[PDB]
Amino acid sequence: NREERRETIMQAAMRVALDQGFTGMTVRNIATAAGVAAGQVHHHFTSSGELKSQAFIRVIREMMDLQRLSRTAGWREQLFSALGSEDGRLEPYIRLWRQAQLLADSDPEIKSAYLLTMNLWHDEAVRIIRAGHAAGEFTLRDSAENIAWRLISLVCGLDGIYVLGMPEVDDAAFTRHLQHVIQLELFS
Amino acid sequence: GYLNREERRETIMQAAMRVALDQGFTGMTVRNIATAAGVAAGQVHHHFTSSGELKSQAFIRVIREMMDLQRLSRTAGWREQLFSALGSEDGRLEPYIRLWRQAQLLADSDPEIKSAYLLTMNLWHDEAVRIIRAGHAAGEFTLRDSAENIAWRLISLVCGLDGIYVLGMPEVDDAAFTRHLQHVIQLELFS
DNA sequence: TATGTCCAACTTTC
DNA sequence: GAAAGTTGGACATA
DNA sequence: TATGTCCAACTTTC
DNA sequence: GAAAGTTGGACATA
Repeated sequence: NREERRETIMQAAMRVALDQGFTGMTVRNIATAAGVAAGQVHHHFTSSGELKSQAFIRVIREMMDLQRLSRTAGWREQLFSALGSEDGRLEPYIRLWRQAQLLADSDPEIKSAYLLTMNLWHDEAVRIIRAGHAAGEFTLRDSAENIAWRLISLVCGLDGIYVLGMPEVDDAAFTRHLQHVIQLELFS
Repeated sequence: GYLNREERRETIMQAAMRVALDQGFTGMTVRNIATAAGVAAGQVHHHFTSSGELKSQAFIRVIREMMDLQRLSRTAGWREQLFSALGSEDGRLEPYIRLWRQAQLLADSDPEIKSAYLLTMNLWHDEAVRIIRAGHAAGEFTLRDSAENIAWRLISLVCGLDGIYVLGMPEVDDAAFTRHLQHVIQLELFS
């Protein structure tokens, strides 16, 4: 069945999302990027809110794909990558991710989508912690689920300060802080 | 009656503070603050460059007042003091916290508020550093890192958890928040 | 206010 | 019945 | 609307 | 009488 038209529109939304952010994700812009009439967008999606939400989730999934293709030499390093990869190709995705966090306060649809990405992120960290524990590399004094929420909280809070302009919390300090908490949570 | 410049400014600032806590930034209009202070609307710009300056400075004062409340909590130890400065469950602080959250978001579109929010983070950090240094000197805290690094990580944990908590995450409620904060304090200062 | 922007429903055309 | 075209007002903002 | 900005007249203090 | 402080509104603007 020719579901390619829906995927064509979706991929247009993904590209507009990464290039212009949520502000640029109008029916007209997406339709132009997809090369279709504006009527077809509603013909394949209930509303623009659904499209923006689904397209945002697709972008976050692509981000996680990009993070996973980086192979590391240990579960410690794979956890750091999953929580704070330095790969520059993730920057456009992280930018959209931050915008969704802000819009979540006023948009319930984006809030729902944003909440899902947190769970997808949490699940990823949980899988890595459980594997490293079974490998004998990680020592667990607490549940993987609890450890993962604290590490994600550490990253989000530290990133909230980083974006402000703190010279004391730059990319270098971010790395050292993340490595330090991994040491405390999983190597004690 | 008539007041000197410093006194008049404080009356306007005090009104701006109570409006912020009662109605948030949205309620902090020139006329609403001036009426709350009992002064002519023009008095605001006689004593502040702009409403943006007034909002930012008043916001800072509110956060300061919050930090005063927490600091006078009469704790029984440096651990309890640090927990209070990071995650006090005192219900009196909630109106201050809601304004704090509001400023974090507005900082994305308002440089004045962003600069003011930046200051509150430093003020918060300064207090955490002092408590950590005090507990270390008192023999209560064990430090494997500088108090400055420890403080930023504890503050980041709090800010990060609060963001998740605000989302409605059932696995991260008020009880979990406390447990997580108490647990990281153990890792950082008692390991 | 009122002005720019945007969209889900409606209308016409084929 | 489907695509193309039009509407009216919602929404945020000058 | 309603909200920010600014000022010429007015009132109090010196 | 001058200086300081205050007022209400005009005007433009988010």
